[PDB]
Amino acid sequence: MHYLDNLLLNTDSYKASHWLQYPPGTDASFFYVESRGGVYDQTAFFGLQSILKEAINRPVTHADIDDAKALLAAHGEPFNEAGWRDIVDRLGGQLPIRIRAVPEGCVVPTHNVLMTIESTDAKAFWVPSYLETLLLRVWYPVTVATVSWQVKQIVRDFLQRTSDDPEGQLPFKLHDFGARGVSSLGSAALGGAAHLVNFLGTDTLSALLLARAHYHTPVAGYSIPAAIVAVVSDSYDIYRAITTLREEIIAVVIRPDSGDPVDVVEQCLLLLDEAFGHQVNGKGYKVLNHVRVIQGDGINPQSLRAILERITAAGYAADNVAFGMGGALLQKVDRDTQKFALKCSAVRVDGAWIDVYSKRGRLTLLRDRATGQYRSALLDEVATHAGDSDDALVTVWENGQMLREWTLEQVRAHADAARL
Amino acid sequence: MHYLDNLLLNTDSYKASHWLQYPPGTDASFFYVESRGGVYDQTAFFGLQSILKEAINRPVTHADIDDAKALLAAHGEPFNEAGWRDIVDRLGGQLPIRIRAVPEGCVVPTHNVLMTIESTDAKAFWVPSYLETLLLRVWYPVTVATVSWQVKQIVRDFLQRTSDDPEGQLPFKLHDFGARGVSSLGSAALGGAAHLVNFLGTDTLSALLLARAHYHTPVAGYSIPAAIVAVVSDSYDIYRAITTLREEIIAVVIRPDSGDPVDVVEQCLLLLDEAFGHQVNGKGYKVLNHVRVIQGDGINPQSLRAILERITAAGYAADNVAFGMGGALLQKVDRDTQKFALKCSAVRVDGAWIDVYSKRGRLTLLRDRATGQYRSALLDEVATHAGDSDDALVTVWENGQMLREWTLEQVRAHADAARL
Repeated sequence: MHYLDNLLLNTDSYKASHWLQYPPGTDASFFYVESRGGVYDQTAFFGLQSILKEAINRPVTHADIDDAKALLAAHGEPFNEAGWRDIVDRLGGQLPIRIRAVPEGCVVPTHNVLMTIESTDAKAFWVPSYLETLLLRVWYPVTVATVSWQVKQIVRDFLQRTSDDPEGQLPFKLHDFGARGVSSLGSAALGGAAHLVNFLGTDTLSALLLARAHYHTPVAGYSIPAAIVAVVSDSYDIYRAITTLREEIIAVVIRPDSGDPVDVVEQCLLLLDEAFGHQVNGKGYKVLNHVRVIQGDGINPQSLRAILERITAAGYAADNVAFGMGGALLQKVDRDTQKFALKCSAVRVDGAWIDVYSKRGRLTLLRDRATGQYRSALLDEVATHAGDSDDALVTVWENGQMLREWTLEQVRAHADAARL
Repeated sequence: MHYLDNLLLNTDSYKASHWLQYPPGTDASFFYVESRGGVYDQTAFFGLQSILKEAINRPVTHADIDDAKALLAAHGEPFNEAGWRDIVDRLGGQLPIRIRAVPEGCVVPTHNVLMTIESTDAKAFWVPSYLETLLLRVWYPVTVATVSWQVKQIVRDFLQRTSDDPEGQLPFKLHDFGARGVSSLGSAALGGAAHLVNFLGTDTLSALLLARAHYHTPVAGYSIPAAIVAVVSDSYDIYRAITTLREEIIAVVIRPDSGDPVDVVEQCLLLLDEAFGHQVNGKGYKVLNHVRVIQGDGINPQSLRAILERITAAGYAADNVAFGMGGALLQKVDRDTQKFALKCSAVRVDGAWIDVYSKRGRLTLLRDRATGQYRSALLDEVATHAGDSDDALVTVWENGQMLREWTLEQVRAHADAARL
């Protein structure tokens, strides 16, 4: 809300005091963002566009400066009042930085440069450091998009072995139920949007608002009432049909919440097969008539795979089941899941660039044209050093103006094209 | 930001369709919030006041209804347009609900009623259900406040065995460095504020903005530049002093980030003792002269206790060291950490209350006057059933108006008074 609308106070307390730590006569500073490893060996990049639009949505003002100066003095931190007033009076309150990033949705192996931030004004060289806190939080939409993208690759494998329509079934196979279990409305919106990079099903209305506000997508995702109707049940209740109506369900998705996630799915399949029959698809796997099952409980990339391995062995196609994740998708991730870091790699002393500290200097990302494989390099080795690759970063933000910017449908295109 | 400013879309998709699921002729609905167990056996209650102020900050409008009606139809969910227009035209857009809660900061054992939500209009009985999603997220400030409060009890034990000034040293012994590692600015503000329920040190400027906006506290917490100055070092660097300046540090906190959290603290203590001496306090423990140590790395209630057990055995007072937590405090928690639930326990059929489903009916919380112990009971058994206890809940919100409401200094009073 409005009470957070001051970019000068959207940072760590010690970062306000940080401009005094630079050596004398420094003209510039260079930073980069990377994942230093963790659970997965690649990450789908997403979220930066939303973070820039929301966190940097207006010029800094003298009011912002008055408020920050006052709060931080009583808080115990020095504040560069004169440096910030210079930015407002001389630069119209526009942050003198350049941000380059891999196009959102692209899946990049770990230990690679994903974004770079460089200063564009000699006197306000310290501004990138000031923004470390709000930029580093990009770890969250990247990690959520990565978790979601890794689920997609698992489902896709099994929909490729079974199923006559793998890519037509895949977009509806992981549903977001995370709005209850996420830490804030803003995290529900951003993290839910990161899931929509990979799938179409979501119960996080907050994700539709962010995608339509930041990624130019009026309605990014769909759901059904709980025409396709989901009824919440329990494999014992379905077994008690031994009686009841059936046929008016022939003239349905079942969401269970009772039992081991792997088991109750297998039982629902065997019960609903007895109680609906099946067709045998072109790959030789059974597709239930009329009914499908969504396991929205205890779902994580491990139990996810266990369910699919188990129902595939039993002769049932992966078409029959879809999955739901809540807190395990939007909340049970952290900055160390993908070991995310924002590092300074270069400063300009004297008017001469020097490295900092194995990744040093002014850096970018290269994409090999033949193979599509990513590697990080120094900007001095892009052109006239590589007619075999192109610079993979694009300048998305500079000096207050957002340049390159994506629809959610472009983000999904990059992510859908990447495989493991 | 403004793009989230529609309470009708701050919910789960299926909850919009939820009013059709109630049996015919229902006049009311009763809900309650509790922790069903988890890591700890008690929880410090906090955050509801901020959630109400920010999520329910204005009357619902016909514009909200037009927007929700449109988005949800294209999304795939039914929407009670006529029910919401009734709320705006007949009730001024004020939510017909009553919310009662234990005063914030109070520490309540698990499996106890922490809040209740009851409808106050017969025709709009379904409104509490609509708000389940945004209310249940109270798990996050409660869990963060609980984690922080549990750290406090550990530090307090050791400051009671060592240290001549336990309660004067305790407020500065856990510092929040979580702004980098939390999932959103809003989570940084709310979760950081939950830490300030217990301590005064924070680097999360976002927490000061929320506390001054929602808990009437102009500056809730303090920090130091990194007069008390923190220098970031490394036990090997301190050992290389074997030379250098020392004395102008007599005319300092050391923040290390290299090595096992338990070890490097013990070494820094032994090195700085060699390199500064100590005084022996009234309890017989050594207090270093001039220098202190803050371990802001690898800190969790387990390694926290290990450090204190180790330095206490070595004869050093707990005054000598302070601690820092980042993602382990603000992000590495989830809804299952304290098994948080929002359950419906009573509906009104016919004009007659019936239970739902072991906790059923219209419920409240009692506090025994003699012992201060909490238990949950039915509202029908408060007065003329217990001259030995008082109803422990207070009505904080009703029909659009916030009633009882706290300063952060009142919240801290309740939490500081509770012990394990």
